[PDB]
Amino acid sequence: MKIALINENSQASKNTIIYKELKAVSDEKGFEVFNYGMYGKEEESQLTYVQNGLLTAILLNSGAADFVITGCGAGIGAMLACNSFPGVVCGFAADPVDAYLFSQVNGGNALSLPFAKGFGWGAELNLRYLFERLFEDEKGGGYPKERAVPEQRNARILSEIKQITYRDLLSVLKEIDQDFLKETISGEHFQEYFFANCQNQNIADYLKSVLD
Amino acid sequence: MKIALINENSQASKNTIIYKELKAVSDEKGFEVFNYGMYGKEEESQLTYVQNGLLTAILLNSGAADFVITGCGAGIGAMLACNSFPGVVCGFAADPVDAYLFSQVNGGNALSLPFAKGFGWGAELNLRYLFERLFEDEKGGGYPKERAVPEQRNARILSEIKQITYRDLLSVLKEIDQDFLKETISGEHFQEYFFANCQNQNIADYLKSVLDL
Amino acid sequence: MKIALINENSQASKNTIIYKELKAVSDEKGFEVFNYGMYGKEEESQLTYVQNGLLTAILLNSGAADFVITGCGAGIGAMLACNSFPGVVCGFAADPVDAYLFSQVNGGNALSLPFAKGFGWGAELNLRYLFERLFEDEKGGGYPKERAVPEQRNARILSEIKQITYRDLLSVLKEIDQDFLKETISGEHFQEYFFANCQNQNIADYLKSVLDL
Amino acid sequence: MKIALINENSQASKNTIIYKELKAVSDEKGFEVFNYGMYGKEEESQLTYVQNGLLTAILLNSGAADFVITGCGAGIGAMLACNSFPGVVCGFAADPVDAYLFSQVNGGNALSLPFAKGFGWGAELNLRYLFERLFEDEKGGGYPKERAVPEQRNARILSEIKQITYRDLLSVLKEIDQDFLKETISGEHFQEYFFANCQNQNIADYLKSVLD
Repeated sequence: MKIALINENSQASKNTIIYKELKAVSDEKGFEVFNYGMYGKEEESQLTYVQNGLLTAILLNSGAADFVITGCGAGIGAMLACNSFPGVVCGFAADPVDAYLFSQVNGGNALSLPFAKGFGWGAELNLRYLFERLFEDEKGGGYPKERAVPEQRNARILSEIKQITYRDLLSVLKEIDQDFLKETISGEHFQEYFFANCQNQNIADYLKSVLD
Repeated sequence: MKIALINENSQASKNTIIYKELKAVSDEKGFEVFNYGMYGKEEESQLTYVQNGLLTAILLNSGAADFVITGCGAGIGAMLACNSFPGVVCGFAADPVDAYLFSQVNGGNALSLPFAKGFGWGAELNLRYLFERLFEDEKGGGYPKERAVPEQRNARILSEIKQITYRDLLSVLKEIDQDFLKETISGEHFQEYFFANCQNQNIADYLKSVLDL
Repeated sequence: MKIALINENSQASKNTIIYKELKAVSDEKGFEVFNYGMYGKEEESQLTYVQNGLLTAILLNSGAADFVITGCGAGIGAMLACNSFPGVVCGFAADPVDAYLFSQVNGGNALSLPFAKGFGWGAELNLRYLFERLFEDEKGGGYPKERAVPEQRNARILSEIKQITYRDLLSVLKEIDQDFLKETISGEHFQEYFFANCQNQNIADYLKSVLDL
Repeated sequence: MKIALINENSQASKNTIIYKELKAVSDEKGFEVFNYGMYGKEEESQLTYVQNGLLTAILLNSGAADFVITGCGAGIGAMLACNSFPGVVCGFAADPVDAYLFSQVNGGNALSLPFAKGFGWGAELNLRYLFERLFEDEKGGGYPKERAVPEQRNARILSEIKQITYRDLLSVLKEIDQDFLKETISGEHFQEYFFANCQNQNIADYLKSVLD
């Protein structure tokens, strides 16, 4: 499993804290983790929570990541942005139970977290704990076993609906503001991490044209 | 201001509890509440959290409701479904601060709530409290107050993105499974509440054909 | 009704934030607030969460305060210390429902709050909200309303038990370390607020001797 | 380590749920667990949250248990009762971070939990998680390492204060309402669990006189 972390500008100062706990859990489970930033450095490439959504969509649809951790001050903004794109099912979580339930009931491929609201003393413990529960069992197993069938059926039906409600992703990439897109993919490690792990040749080709 | 309440099957038994608090807050504020069910009534028309999303999209895009309260066991399913349609900005709230921040930071038109996870003693008080905070101040004012401009800008940019990413709702209604759509709008009070409050004649006309006049 | 606010050293920087919200709620309700610090003032007299407990006991038993708001990083330390003295019933609250339930189920005279754990964006809103719910209804009314009698009975039985389990406060004040006690009452405004509001002359007389008149 | 579970009447119906998760964590860690009830059975011996406090005090002061898990609807009542007796330091916890912080910052010997407020779907997951974090590290280690010294010093000072503020426990047992005391120790398994694990001969002797 490949996991990506994405931070926007308001919470960039917490990227090191967040990645430390995410990497700890990933290392133990033998997953691969990629820190796409923001990193909390002066003069670095900037992302808004809206751009977090676009980047999340790019990473997941290309196969460069299997799961994306992101968020913002209260976590709702990033959630809304992520869920504005095809091929993204982005939850919200505040505690470890939330994370386990997201994994088993929804089985999505992204999670948006609050990095300011409720984020104080011991917040990094909460991060470690929720990451552990998020990846405790294989996703989409249902909770409890008695409600597993309707939960999984509903998740499938949702996926089918999303095939109808969203426009083609590459079409979206071509039609959105190109300066907005260029900035979203201007991170110091984007090219290194993305093109090495991208499985979607069509997305790769277009982003290459945007970059050179 | 017209508020719609929508429950799916697993939490239908809590519809009366939720409605009581939503109605209390709305009456104090002079808002209208339309309870679209489910009602926790034996043999009633059924909704899944996915159908909650579709119904939410129909009510908001048509103008039949200005705000939608919905949810499910943990609240995430309904959030995911609501946000899969154009014209819907659906948050999540576990406490009253969450609801206030949603109103100020995001300024959306729907909120999905957990009706089972964390729902015990005083959960009805939490509902009342969060409904109060949700409608305490004019939406979109920003928090922290100093982050108002970038928050307002980002919410606008989000809308710009959504204009590109979603297909037109009317096309969606024609492309989705029609039995699924018909069930979604088969509630006992749907026709009464919807057609009296709908502001979009194109959506109204299409749904009439789905229901066979 | 007189409310005292007490902060220890680790959360002293948040005293102004907490006071702002407590004062706002108290002003609306017509309550008096006495900020006993710590204030987040360089070189000020220091309190640990243990001393918060002792000060809370002094203020409540003397009648100088009717209710005490205190806390620490996670709120548990101060709770443990407050509840180690007679005449103190100190709850804990993380959200506004917690505060309402404390008022109705326990009907205590102190509340310890987490000022660091979970304390981020909107935490000052949570404070305001919980203070409002804490003083919303007459204390001890019970929740659920049907559990009022056994809750009221159990609270009374708890008091009966405490009459047996604790030593007299005046004896405690004489037996504890006197430097520790003196520091606890060395705040810049302690003498002003305490002696003007104290209703127990025996406690007043003893503390005067500790402070050397 | 010996862990005891105590439930009062309002939450007795959840004893099986609570004990299942507590036993799971105890079994994994090789601790010993004792279910003192209430068990949620018809016509069983009854406990109020106040009696939970007295029983907690008896178990901890006698050495029959090293740690006590208890609670009530909102958890505050049981906390107040437990902290009304010498030799008991009873925390409160709502989430797993709370439990870890209680262990490291306070290092007490009892924890009171809410079994009704916030106790819904997935509540048993929260119980398992918080029990795991409660016993993750040896108690009183401090959090973070930078605040460990003042935290541990303050916990010691609190213990010293408690030596002064509380009356002698055996004196308390003799002076409280004896019907109240008798009921508190009338549970079906009390004699079996208590006298086998009691290290305080003076408490054992007096309770024997109360029972026969």
